[PDB]
Amino acid sequence: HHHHAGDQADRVADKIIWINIQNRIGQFERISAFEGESLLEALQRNKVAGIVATCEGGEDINTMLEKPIDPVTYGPFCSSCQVVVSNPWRNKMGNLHYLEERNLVRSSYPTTENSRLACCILVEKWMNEMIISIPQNPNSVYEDNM
Amino acid sequence: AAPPAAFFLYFFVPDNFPSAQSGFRTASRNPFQVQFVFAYDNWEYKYCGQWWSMGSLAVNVLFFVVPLFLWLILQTQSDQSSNRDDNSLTFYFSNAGFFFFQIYTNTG
Amino acid sequence: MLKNKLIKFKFFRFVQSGFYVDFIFKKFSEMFIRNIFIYSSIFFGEKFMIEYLTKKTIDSFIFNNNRFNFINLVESKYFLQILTLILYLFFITIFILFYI
Amino acid sequence: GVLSEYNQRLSKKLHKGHLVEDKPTFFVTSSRPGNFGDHIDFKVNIDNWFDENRVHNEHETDIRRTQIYTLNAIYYGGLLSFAR
Amino acid sequence: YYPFLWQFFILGTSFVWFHVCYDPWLAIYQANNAHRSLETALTKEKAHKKKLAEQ
Amino acid sequence: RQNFAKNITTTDIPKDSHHFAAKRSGFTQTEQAPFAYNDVYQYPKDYKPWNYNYKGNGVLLALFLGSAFSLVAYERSYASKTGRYQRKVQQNYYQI
Amino acid sequence: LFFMCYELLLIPSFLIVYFVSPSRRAIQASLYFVIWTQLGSLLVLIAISYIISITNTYEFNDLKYFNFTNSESTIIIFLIFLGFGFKAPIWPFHYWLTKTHVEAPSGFSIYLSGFLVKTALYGFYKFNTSIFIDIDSSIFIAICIMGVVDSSLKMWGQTDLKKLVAYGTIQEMNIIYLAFCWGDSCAILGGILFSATHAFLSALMFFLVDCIYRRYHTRSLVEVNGILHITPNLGLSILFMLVFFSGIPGTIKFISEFYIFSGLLEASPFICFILMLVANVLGLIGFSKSWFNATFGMPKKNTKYLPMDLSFKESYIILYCFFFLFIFSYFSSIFF
Amino acid sequence: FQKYPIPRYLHVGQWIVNKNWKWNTFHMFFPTAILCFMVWRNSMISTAKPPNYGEYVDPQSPVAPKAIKY
Amino acid sequence: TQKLDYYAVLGVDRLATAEQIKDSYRKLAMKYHPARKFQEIAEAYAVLSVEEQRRAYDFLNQPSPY
Amino acid sequence: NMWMYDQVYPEYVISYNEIHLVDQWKGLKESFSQSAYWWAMMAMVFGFYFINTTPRQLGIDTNDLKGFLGEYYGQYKKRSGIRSNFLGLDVTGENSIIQPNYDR
Amino acid sequence: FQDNQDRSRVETNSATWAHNLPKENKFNTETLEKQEVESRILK
Ligand SMILES: COC1=C(OC)C(=O)C(C/C=C(\C)CC/C=C(/C)CC/C=C(\C)CC/C=C(/C)CC/C=C(\C)CC/C=C(\C)CC/C=C(\C)CC/C=C(\C)CC/C=C(/C)CCC=C(C)C)=C(C)C1=O
Ligand SMILES: CCCCCCCCCCCCCCCCCC(=O)OC[C@H](COP(=O)([O-])OCC[N+](C)(C)C)OC(=O)CCCCCCCCCCCCCCCCC
Ligand code: FES
Repeated sequence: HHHHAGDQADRVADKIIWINIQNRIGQFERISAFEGESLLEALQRNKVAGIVATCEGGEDINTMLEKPIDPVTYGPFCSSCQVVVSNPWRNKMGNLHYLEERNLVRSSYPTTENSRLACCILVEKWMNEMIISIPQNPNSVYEDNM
Repeated sequence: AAPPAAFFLYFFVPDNFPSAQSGFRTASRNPFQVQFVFAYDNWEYKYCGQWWSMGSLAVNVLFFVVPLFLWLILQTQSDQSSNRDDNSLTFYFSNAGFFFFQIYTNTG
Repeated sequence: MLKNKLIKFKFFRFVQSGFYVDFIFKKFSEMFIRNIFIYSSIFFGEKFMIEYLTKKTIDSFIFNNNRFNFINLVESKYFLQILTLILYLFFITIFILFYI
Repeated sequence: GVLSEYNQRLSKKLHKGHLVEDKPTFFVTSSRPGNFGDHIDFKVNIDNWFDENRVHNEHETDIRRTQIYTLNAIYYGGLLSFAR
Repeated sequence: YYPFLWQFFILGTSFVWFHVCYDPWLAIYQANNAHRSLETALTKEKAHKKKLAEQ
Repeated sequence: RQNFAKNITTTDIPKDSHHFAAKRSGFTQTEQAPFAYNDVYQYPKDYKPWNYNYKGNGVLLALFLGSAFSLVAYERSYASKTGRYQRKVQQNYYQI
Repeated sequence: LFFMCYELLLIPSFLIVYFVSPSRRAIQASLYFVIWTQLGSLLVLIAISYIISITNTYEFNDLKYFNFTNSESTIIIFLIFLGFGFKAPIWPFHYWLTKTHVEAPSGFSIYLSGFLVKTALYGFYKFNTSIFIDIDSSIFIAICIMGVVDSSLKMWGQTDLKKLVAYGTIQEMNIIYLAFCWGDSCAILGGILFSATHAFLSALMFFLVDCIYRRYHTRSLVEVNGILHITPNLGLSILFMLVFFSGIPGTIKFISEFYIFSGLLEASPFICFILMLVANVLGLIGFSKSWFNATFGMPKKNTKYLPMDLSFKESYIILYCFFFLFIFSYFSSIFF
Repeated sequence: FQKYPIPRYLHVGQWIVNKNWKWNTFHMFFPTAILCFMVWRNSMISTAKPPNYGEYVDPQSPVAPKAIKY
Repeated sequence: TQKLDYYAVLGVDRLATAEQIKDSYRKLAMKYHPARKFQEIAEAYAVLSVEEQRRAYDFLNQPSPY
Repeated sequence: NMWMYDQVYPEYVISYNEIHLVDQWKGLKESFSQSAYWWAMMAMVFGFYFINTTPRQLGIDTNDLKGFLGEYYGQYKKRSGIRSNFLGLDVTGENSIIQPNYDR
Repeated sequence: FQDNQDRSRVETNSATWAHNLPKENKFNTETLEKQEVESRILK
């Protein structure tokens, strides 16, 4: 940030990153997120259906959200946070990490070339008014029902 | 060159107790210096067989074959020791298992 | 002798530089330092002979073996595995019995 | 490295192990004499080794000439050792 | 560009060929038969003669 | 973080109060309230920060007594080693 | 009980690295430490089970009345050498040691270099001395010398000071491990003395690295230099440590070098010269460059955050290390 | 070089003059001389010297060099 | 020489009209006309100007996104 | 570590004042080309002194032949390093890495 | 050696019986071409 003594606080409305969502039932949703956060955290705080998130984002030390990805990271753990990103934003995202691609292509449900794991996305300024679709994600284990 | 924007930084375990010696005054770090600090640890090879020709092929081969050279030189000098009846390269057994300065006493 | 190339500045600076012996010796020492020390020692030794050949060989073997593994069992694979186990355990045992 | 060279040479597309053209190919010399007409309908070349066997080093050819001399010299040196 | 210097180069290549094919085989051959030497035989003979003399 | 108490009971902290006087009067409508304590540390005026300010004799006395005990113990050990009650002193000693 | 006490040392070490280290990279370093040290312990366990099953006894004395054949002796010596060289780091197995020193807390690093690795020298010695082995020790000697050469050749290209100290530890540990490759001969005296020498030298060097890290919040040559001219006591300690590591003839480092090098020169002249040149010149030059550059220069960057000099605790610890080296140069000659 | 200020907290040795240097010189010099005298007095016990002018070493005297009886 | 990407050199996407290529070449030519970069620009524009040549170049590439 | 790092005036670990010579090979060429002059001057000096001088009678003191030279030949006359062990241990001086060679 | 540029595995096999010319990947997200849609609309 950048502030001077005596200045007033900025508005949360001006700092909101907007995410546009097509549901599993074909309906449209609008979600508020913030920079420095993962897409999974915003989606779960806003209670968006269609994501299972069995592993709840992965480990806590060497994560996929750090801007340079650490070599000895383990990557995503469940591949159950998939979303489909529209063309401009997905093109700006870039090529997939090899571990993320391995987890994406190994899922039990069909995927696409625009598929992307939500917990592997760090929300940025240029993601404002980004369009995504969330078809329902697969279940994995017995405890998913609990 | 522009200063780096993304690079590996220092990291600490959760709930780490900070070091507070000499008044606990920490300065901002230099991106180039931190980049150099963490570059070598994270450096890796790109393709199979890249190491052999990386730098000097002859020098790398010589470094690779160093242990064999040492073994061969030791073998030659063992040949020299054998005919001169010098100390050979063997595990000498002359104390019959008695240790260097060991207390050997009995009870009763 | 009416001309003398030894009174010109080229020869003068050659002699003043100590016959360029220091410059020649330092250039070869730089080549030794760079090549041997940096490349051979740290990169070759640590990265290939120590890091790679001890850890990354096993790591890459495991990764490449897992390249051919289905993480989720399917029914046809299960039945095929059972049948293959039966038939080819029998084959290997009878082959050892007969020709070995 | 040798492994990399083998890796690139492993992916070449061949017809039963031989690098040959998959279609009839005709070439004309644009500066040929006027009494030479069009190319006759005869498949004279099965391969395209005139274009495939290239390293594209026309900016440094004496280097390759020197390398060929060096290989010849090594072979001659072995033969001359035996003759000696 | 100097053909006789190139001939000297060829002679050097032949020298390297000969020494590469000569040195290691001779080294291992001599290292393999160190205990089968006249010096070892004479050492054993002298030791036995000393023992028999001071017997 | 440190959690020890600073108002010790063994002795009173050497300090002076003439330095850093408080205002206590003549305040305006915009300035801040004055501070409360203002006391500062006072050094013994014979203290040298660049050396040990040690004026005791205990270390020297202990080392001297240890060395003297070493000497007398060696004398006793040498007398016992020669099979004598005390050292037999020769009438002439020469360079080793 | 010997083997059990050797095995008991792993859990506290792993717990200290796991729960006390502040660096985040120490989580994987502890796993590396565990996996290499346990592979070595597994090799030692195989050898111990061999000895126990063949000779149904648990006393070192009873081994005097039982003979092992050539095959069993070769298997046992190879197993114990490799297993104890996993912990006392031989050439091909020091990745765990490098990572663990780089990521571990300073106090445990002092304990690991100073004392823990020595536990491998002791046990090996015992199992080396209780058995009659009829093999040529050239392979083990070559492995140890390769360790020394490889470690000392890598000192120039180190900017982290802690990694440099770890490589010095590796080279002198391999030098000590070389001395036990001739059985119960007189070569063990130099190794026994040089174990204590390395203990104190490594403790001093890691303590100096800890002082630098706590003062300047870094241990990289590209970030800190001119340790002299600001906090001069630390720079003086660094220079005196460099002298003692170089091995002035007044200390026990020189004595240990003299012992081992006299024996090696008689056993192998060209090998002795090669090892001496590689260890005491090239590695010394790299070590000295990396340490001199940090001591000298101008500390211009952050004057608002520059630290104070050594405390009494650090000064007395450094002085005691120096005093122990100098005064243990005067121990009784009945031993050694 | 022109003099520049040195921080008071630093125990460094730029441009330092001790006003009591005469007594300190005395009290560092004389005990040093006494210690060196004691060291020299101890060391003269183990000091050797060739025979003086006009003197010869009797080969059969006890001080003469000796061999070993096996 | 080395392998070169003509679209990256001209600063245009693959699905760009011919007139866009001409405009990009003119914009890049005003700058570097008075060495190596201008040669790369000229080679890329020469290949991509002809529809048949551009089609043949595109067929062999099989481009990847991003 | 190819640079002497410093917060003021960092430097390269090796200085090259004679940089007008680009590399070591041209440096060697230049050094030999310019040292040919010194070779010629030395040759002229030696030619002068060889034309205008007679060799001297230099050697050891002829009155000390039983001294330095006598001991050297006496060492080979008395092959003392290959005598039998004084304890009778069936070893000689030849059974060592550092051994006498009296027929060298 | 582990090559991170090679991301193929048994999960990504995309060989189908119907298609004599194999498809680029196993995502059946291929759209129609512009001229085909126009021709069919004209029909
Ligand atoms: C002027 O230096 C030089 C330096 O500075 C000392 C240098 O830094 C360098 C730069 C060097 C480097 C960068 C690294 C290279 C490493 C080296 C070790 C090169 C060092 C080179 C030298 C020290 C120069 C020496 C070489 C020559 C050619 C000197 C030439 C001397 C003469 C011509 C004297 C003339 C001798 C004559 C005429 C002998 C003829 C004999 C008779 C008349 C009969 C009488 C003699 C006898 C009976 C006995 C002698 C017989 C023989 C066969 C011996 C003769 C052999 C000789 C070599 C004289 C160079 C090139 C150099 O160049
Ligand atoms: C057989 C004899 C062979 C002789 C071979 C030639 C030998 C020449 C003398 C020895 C070598 C001297 C090299 C130059 C050293 C000084 C360089 C320098 O800085 O110069 C600047 C000095 C001081 O000048 P300056 O430095 O103030 O500036 C002058 C301007 N510059 C820099 C351009 C030179 O000047 C000189 O040295 C003057 C030139 C000296 C010329 C000597 C000629 C000698 C002729 C032969 C005599 C032979 C007698 C008989 C011998 C018999 C026994 C052998
Ligand atoms: S929530 Fe498990 S992979 Fe993203």
